[PDB]
Amino acid sequence: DVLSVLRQYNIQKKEIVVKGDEVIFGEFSWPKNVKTNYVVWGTGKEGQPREYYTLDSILFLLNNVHLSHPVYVRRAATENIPVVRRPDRKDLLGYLNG
Repeated sequence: DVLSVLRQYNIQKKEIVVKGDEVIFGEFSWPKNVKTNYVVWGTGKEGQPREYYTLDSILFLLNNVHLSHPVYVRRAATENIPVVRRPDRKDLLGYLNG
């Protein structure tokens, strides 16, 4: 699963290459909008479909982790990238950083 690959690359600081709409991990590649297996907070409940974070959304959080979460939310809105919702933030960053 691509989120486990992203964890591995992030923890060992191995280069991740973004090229147009593609993300390259070593000699492997995924579309940037590939769905991870991480269900978005609030979805999959009250009869509404599960939705999953895209790889792009997670990379954008990682690249902007220095911001306070509210300012990051504004940056995601401005860049038209889905936000990682606050209830998912600590767990996702914990998983990605080990």
